[PDB]
Amino acid sequence: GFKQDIATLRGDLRTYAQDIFLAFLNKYPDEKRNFKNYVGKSDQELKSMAKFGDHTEKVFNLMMEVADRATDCVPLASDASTLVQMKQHSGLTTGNFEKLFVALVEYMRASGQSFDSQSWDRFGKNLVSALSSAGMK
Ligand code: HEM
Repeated sequence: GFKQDIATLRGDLRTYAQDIFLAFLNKYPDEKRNFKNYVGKSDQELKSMAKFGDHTEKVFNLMMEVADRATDCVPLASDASTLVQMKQHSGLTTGNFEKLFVALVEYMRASGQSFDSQSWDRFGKNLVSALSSAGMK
């Protein structure tokens, strides 16, 4: 289920983080507009770029923590407040996070593996709701 999925993802976090974040950027190419540097780069090149490797790992490191602290796929309000109040996320709306999670769920559906994709779908909507409540536009 959801908790085992966090363990599966953490077991190979660099590869899963890169694969899911590339799935997000390829599904929603307009999202690169938050990432000027990423324009005109294939996947294997993005994987070569420091701000990409670095961002992508910190994203999934912190998302796995938020997932781990959740009860029944409902994140802590504190984890939502902390994401909203990150200076780097100033330009972001809940729409950015929704799309990440849509891409994550699609990725899990398409994998060979017994991910609990419905739990991730709920986790994504519950995180979007929490972010709104904590003040994200
Ligand atoms: C659960 C989802 C996410 C988490 C946990 C997260 C976490 C973080 C963290 C920890 C940083 C700072 C990392 C560092 O300084 O090394 C950061 C920066 C940033 N995040 Fe996010 N992020 C998330 C989703 C997003 C999304 C969906 C976008 C855009 C669609 C985004 C755009 C950025 C940008 C532009 C920066 C700073 C510049 C850069 O990416 O290099 N983040 N994020």
